[PDB]
Amino acid sequence: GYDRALSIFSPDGHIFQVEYALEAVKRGTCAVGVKGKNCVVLGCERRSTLKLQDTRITPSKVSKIDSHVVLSFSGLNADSRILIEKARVEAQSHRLTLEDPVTVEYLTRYVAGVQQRYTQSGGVRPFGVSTLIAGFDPRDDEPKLYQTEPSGIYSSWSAQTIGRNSKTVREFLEKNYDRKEPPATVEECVKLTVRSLLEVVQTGAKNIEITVVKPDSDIVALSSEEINQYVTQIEQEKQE
Amino acid sequence: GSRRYDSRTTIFSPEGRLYQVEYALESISHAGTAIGIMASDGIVLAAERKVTSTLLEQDTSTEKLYKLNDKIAVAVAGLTADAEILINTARIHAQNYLKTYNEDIPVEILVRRLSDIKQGYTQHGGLRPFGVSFIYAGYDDRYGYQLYTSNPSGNYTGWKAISVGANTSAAQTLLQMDYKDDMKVDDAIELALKTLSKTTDSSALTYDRLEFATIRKGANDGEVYQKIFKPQEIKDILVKTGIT
Amino acid sequence: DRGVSTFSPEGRLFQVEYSLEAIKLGSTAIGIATKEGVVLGVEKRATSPLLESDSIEKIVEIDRHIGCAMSGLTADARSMIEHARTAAVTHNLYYDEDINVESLTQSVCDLALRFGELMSRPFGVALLIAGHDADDGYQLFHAEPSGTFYRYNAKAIGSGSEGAQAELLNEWHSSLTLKEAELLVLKILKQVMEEKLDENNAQLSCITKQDGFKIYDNEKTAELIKELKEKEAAE
Amino acid sequence: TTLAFRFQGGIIVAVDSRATAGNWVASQTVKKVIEINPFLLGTMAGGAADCQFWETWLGSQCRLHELREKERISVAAASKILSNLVYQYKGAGLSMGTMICGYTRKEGPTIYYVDSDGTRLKGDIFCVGSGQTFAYGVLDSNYKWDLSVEDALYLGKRSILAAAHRDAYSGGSVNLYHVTEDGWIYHGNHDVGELFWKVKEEEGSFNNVIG
Amino acid sequence: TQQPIVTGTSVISMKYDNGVIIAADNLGSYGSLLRFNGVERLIPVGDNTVVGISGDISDMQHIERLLKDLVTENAYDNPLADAEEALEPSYIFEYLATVMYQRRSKMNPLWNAIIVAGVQSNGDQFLRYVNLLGVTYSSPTLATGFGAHMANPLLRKVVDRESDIPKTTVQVAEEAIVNAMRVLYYRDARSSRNFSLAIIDKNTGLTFKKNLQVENMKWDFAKDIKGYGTQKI
Amino acid sequence: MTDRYSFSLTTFSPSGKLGQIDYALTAVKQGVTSLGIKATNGVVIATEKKSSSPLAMSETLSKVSLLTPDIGAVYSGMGPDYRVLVDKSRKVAHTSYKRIYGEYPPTKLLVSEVAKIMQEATQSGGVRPFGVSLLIAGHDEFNGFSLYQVDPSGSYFPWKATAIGKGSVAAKTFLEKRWNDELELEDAIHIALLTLKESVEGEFNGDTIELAIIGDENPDLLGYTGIPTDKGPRFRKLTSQEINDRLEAL
Amino acid sequence: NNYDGDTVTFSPTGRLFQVEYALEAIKQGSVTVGLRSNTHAVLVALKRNADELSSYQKKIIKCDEHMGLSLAGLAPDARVLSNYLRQQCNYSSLVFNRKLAVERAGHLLCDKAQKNTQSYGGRPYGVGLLIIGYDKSGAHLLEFQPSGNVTELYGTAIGARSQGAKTYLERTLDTFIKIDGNPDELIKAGVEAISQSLRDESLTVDNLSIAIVGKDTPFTIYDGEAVAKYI
Amino acid sequence: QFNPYGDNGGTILGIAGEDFAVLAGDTRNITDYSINSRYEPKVFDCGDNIVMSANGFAADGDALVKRFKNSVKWYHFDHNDKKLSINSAARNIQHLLYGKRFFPYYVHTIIAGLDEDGKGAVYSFDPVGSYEREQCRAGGAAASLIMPFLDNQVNFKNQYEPGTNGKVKKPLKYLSVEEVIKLVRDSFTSATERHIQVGDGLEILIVTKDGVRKEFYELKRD
Repeated sequence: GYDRALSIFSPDGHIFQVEYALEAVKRGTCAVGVKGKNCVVLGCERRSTLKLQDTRITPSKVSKIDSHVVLSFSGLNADSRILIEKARVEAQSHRLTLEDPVTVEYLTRYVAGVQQRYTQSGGVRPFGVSTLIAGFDPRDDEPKLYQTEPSGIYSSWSAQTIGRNSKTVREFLEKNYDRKEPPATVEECVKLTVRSLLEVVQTGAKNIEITVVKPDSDIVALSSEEINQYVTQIEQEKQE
Repeated sequence: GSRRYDSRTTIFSPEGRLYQVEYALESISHAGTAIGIMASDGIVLAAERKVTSTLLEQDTSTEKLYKLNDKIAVAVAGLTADAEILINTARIHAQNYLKTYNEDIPVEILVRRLSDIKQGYTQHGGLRPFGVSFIYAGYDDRYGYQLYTSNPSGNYTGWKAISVGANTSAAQTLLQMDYKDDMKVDDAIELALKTLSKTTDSSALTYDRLEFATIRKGANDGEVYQKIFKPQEIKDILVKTGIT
Repeated sequence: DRGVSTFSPEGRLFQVEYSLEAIKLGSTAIGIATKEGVVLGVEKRATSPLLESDSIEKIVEIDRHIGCAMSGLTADARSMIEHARTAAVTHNLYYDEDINVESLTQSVCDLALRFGELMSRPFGVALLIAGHDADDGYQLFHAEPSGTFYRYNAKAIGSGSEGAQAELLNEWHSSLTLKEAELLVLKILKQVMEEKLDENNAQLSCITKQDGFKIYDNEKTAELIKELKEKEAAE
Repeated sequence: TTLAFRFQGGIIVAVDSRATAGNWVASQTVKKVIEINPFLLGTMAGGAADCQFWETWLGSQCRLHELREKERISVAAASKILSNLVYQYKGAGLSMGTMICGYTRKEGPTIYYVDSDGTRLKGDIFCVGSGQTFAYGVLDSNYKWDLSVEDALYLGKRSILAAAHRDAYSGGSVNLYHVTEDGWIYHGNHDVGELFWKVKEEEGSFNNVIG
Repeated sequence: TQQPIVTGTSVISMKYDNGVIIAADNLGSYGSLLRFNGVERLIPVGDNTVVGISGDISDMQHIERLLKDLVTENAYDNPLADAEEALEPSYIFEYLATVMYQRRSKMNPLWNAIIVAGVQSNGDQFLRYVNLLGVTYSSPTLATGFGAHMANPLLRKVVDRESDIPKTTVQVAEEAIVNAMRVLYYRDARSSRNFSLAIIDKNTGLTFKKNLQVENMKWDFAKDIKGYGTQKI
Repeated sequence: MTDRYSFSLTTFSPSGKLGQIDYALTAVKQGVTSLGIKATNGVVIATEKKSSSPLAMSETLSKVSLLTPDIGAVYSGMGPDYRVLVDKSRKVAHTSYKRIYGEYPPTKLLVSEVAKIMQEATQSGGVRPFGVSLLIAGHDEFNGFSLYQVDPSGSYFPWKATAIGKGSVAAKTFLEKRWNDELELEDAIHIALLTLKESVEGEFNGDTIELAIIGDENPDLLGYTGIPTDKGPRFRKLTSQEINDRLEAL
Repeated sequence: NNYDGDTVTFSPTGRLFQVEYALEAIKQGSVTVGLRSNTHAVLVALKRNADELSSYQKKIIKCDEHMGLSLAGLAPDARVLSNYLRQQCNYSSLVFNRKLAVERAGHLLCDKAQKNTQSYGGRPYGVGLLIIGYDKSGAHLLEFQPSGNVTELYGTAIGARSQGAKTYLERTLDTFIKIDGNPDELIKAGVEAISQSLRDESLTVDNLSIAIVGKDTPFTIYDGEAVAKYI
Repeated sequence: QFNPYGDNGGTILGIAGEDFAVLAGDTRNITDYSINSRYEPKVFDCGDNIVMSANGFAADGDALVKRFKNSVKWYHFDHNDKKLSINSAARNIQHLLYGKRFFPYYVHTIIAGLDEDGKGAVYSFDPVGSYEREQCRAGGAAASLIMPFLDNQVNFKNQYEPGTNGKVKKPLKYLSVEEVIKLVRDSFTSATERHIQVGDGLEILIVTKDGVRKEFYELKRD
């Protein structure tokens, strides 16, 4: 088999293939994760240079891993499918052996482990993908939001963004998100997520996707009209 | 040793692009234009043959349009030899699904698997990627009529109308201009040909330089027919729309 | 390019030397060994204030009698920890006893040089392995990606290592109490850390014969930080 | 003879200590309860080696789960690790009758029967071994959910004693355990030789033996 | 798993004060006691060790080649191959013992009983037995097959215990072995009159007697025996 | 030791060219001219026998090869690469078709299998593409007569008539003028000999020209009688004498 | 220059540079001495520390009851080769009930090192070993180099400034060779030998490491207070 | 069909005192009704004050002892010459035996030594590695003859205090090494009389903190 070490160390102690993988993520469409008091919301950018798209059938940016956990991403779309498949298989494998669905932390740790393995295996390049993994542990009402990246490091976030112009929307969240008092309701949390994307997106038409995850496997994707009402409300309040 | 002669086909550029994928897409951009248009009551596939010779056997020739099963066809843009490898794989995957579930494979499932094979060649194995872009035209009982494209990266997306190969920039602007959602198949046929007629690098668009196919519900009561147009049938539809 | 297992003209392995550079970029980790126990402390170093710091696990349990602190590409440590835990539990299964801290360290270091053209590159992470056994008592080891390990009375690894190690040289004596060692780790961490040290951006742990390996709560570490400041102001 | 039953006060686990090779009594001081962890117990019936080796290995697998998840393994998960292992070896000739008993906050007191054919069962009462029928006769007759801890302990002890007497391949001594929210508690080793005569005198039972 | 076709019968051996003696008849026995003469079953390995093999002849010839192969291998890059680093009986036995046990554990045994007779470098007598099961044991007298049943009882009269070995001379031991070989000829249907005898002596080295024959047999009394009880003529 | 070359030797250049395929086609261009013409009642394939030495026996080297009783192949480019492709082509006609369906494959499907082998040499580890273009002439019951070209890329196209190698550009122009849809087999052979005379410089006779046809069934070449359905091979290689007869009335 | 990329490439003068670079790792390594009489063979090693808070890197590894080595260079490679020697010593015992000859130990290390100098992808060993043993032909001292060259010697030294100790042993040859049935005096000669390779630093209690094997002496390592006698 | 197992007879006996332990075995090796050897030891010093015997099929017994002796050697190499405690040795032997669960060693294994508190220890194993610490254990051919005697004379089973109406048991106590060797010698002379596979010689290995001592005693040779 093809054995070549593609991810190796440089004199300055960097692994360029892992760092070039992060550049692929920076090129990816923006993805944001905001967790409230009793919910987590995943916002995702869709570039508007593609008209005549069939939004019915086009792969959605937010993927259910199980009935209670969701995965969004920024970077190479083709690469994301391999992580989502492996994660979905591990979710059903965990239920089969432990007789309990995965914790959000466990599913994160697994995906991060796969991403890490591809940074020191022969013949393979790292995943050009960072993920936001959100949901609720079984029989638990505490919201969970984790981030992974090509190197294989993962960590928990009150709120976080990845992809193109993520530094701009991270700036917004860092001053607009209060640790002591997070978004109390679903409406408040969705609004703050939409607001944070409106700093970067362009137009609030068919460019913003919102997915609301609640305790006990309660995940619903918002339609155009539903999201459009939040865009209309924010722009009228802005003009002051 | 052998390390000296390795092109390393599966590595990132400092900008975080896949060299071989980008160069494969450059290859495909020189290939004959393929257009897919999805209507409310069917799908059109239209493709331009690469600079035809007068002594080429036109009637018993297959370059662009291939049948995957009774409900799904693809238009090819790139290396024909590479496409045939992937097509035979897709034809087998479709029959494996039918054998397992006793149901025709949903369009997206076939597309995802073929796209996942392409992805593999970009992440491991040290081989060159497949120099091929596909337009998938299909029908299933879940989403009805569907258009998809895949490219050497292994990324795939859904479309109401799309072009691959040469002059896609020009072709996509013309489709975006004249396409509407309540469109009929007969209208979509006219759009596909008019688009090729304006984007073509040839002096004039003729029957002998075209491959054409429709997926309609034209057969009796809730069943899908795949019509791969004969030379004489292309000649007729080209006169009827008033291009010749 | 060039081979992965290539020697330099000086007689060092290029890829091992380059990995040591990755470990210098890593967040600081300090270990101090005493006759009352071994203390392990780390700089958490959150990249952003929105990141929940309690989710940064750079101090890890291997068995009840062996702890572990890491510095460098911390993702690389996951499989090293997995192997160490498996080695510790497997040895207990085969011999019905606790495994020696040195033997556990030697097991982890046997992975280090299992790379070439096995895994594609050396590990980009250094480990401080702290533990107790009946034979050699309270021990602190430094496991490098070179496959070499040294025993230490005290040791610092990461960005602030060369500064911290010079401070440990003067401060460490053979009669240190556990309470004294805790304050000393916190003192030297606050010196070499960029941001100001508190209970959220720094973490303490210890391993004692009696209670085994324990990661300190933020409430407990907060009191030791408050105790440290008062004692430095007192003279 | 091994039994485990659920009641108001938690789980009672009682086992004999006899090991036989044909009609030869090999030992009377065998530990048929593996202690796994402070809230987990395993009973052993069938092949002595199969049970001892695969339940000592189950304790190792349970320890690894707690190191990787920073949480004690559930009785359900621990039982399934053992049942999935024996199923791999199915048809190779492993012989095992085992009960995994423990308390966790999320499950409460739980008993799982696991055997070498791959059967995994959750239940309130189980009796496993050659003397299971003798144990069942006593347990089922006097079993109440609202039994006192003192009465439940005695019933388990009494049920093993009944089996030790009538079954040729059960005997030696009785080992008693009690499992609650605070963990499992050892209630000592009772030699059947001394126990039988005490029980006969105090209870007024065992009238079939030359008093 | 196999079945032996052509086999060799008993190998007999004993220790004396200054060495060991080993003997074996030269016959190959077939299926229903069919005979075949011309089979040497004494393998001299070096000049301090003789290996006596019984059981399947084909497996014996394989072991013979292994021992020839072993001597060649020991000489490789060995300046002291004919001195301090020469093959010892204990080395040769342990090799054979290892092979026999790993062959039985693979369920493809070498269908043989082997006795390794020799003198060690320090002059200690070496006598040990290994068989197709990899079972090993040592004794002042060792014999295989019929020899175990008939030769051992005769040899144990000369050397019943370890303390008898210093009192036993080579003249006495050789007589005992030669007498035992005649008894086996009388009573074993798979034995032959022709046999080979090897003496390994620390002082005189290894003596190898070949083409030996059973002599001073008693048959004269057969003329007096008539019928199976009541017959007088 | 071992084959450490498990990586592609053919890769995309920044311009999107596959260098090794382009260079393989250059090797084909240097190759001796071969051509194929399809008639209504048969197909003709022809090539020059460029003899390395006059001491060499040009009969022993066969540029026109039988693949099945009803399919023949000629090439332009590297002879050795052709010889091993003929071997692989004959075998794959059996392993992947005849041993399954109990009949010889149709022209288009055997061509498809040859194309596949050549595509693999374009993408597999540690190999260069095949330095040949094949013209494959064949007959099958349901498709009738057909002529296919196969390129180093693995691409194949059906032709009414074509030429490959040294003088292909000039040869193709000549065929365009002469070819019609009403050509009989004898007419196509005549045109083939006219077309090939242009590209040949030295001696032009039955000993320097190699020519085969896919035409009527040949009972005399079957080697047995008694099975009415077996009527014999459609592939026939013309003799030195049979070519010289058609060069007199030229 | 162009011919040092891997171990599978000869230079135009017929040199293997990757092997010569591996040899360089040994010169950087801390000094170790080996010497023998007819009755005993001794290893003396100067152990190296990272700093005053660190332990001293162990240089001497036991292989069997009658054989062991000292290392100079990559310690992990010494662990790989010493583990291989342990297995070969162990194979000889289990299969042939035979203590492995020190000469055969040399031949096996040579052949293992050689394969790593002729194959692409692999690298040469980056350590030098001094093997001492007592077998059926008496006391033995071997010098291993990762080129594969093994050499039987009365005495030698490897590591930084080893030339000093090697010169001393060359002069002392006639004296220390006849130290028969006197372990302490043969060690003293080994400690006086390694002393010729010291600069600024002197031999301390936790710095010096001694090992000995002989006629009625199993391979035993002396460290800490046990080597205080010889300072 | 080839049968890979055989019975080499013999019988072994382990007894644990307060500050000592003994492992005894007869020196007779047999096959069917023949004597192979009158002196073939099967009780071995394994180092680290552990004595071992694997009685039954001699080939499997030799193989297991060889593998355990090797396990002790590699424990020293891998764990800085650490002493292998008797409890650790016992767990190791379980894994050696269970390793061949589906092609077992046909031996009954007994090891003896001192525990980590310096008190006499005996461990006994089945062929597939189930093990238990015991004060007293006999193994092999004549186990059934020796074991009930040891129950009576070592553990004082079925003995009551004279006059107490069989209410007060005879109190348990540690026996001296001298008293234990008497019970061993009488156990084996008794077994020699009534078991054809037992006789020729008795070899006792005694384990104290001072090390491993041997005693040999003749048995009847019939």
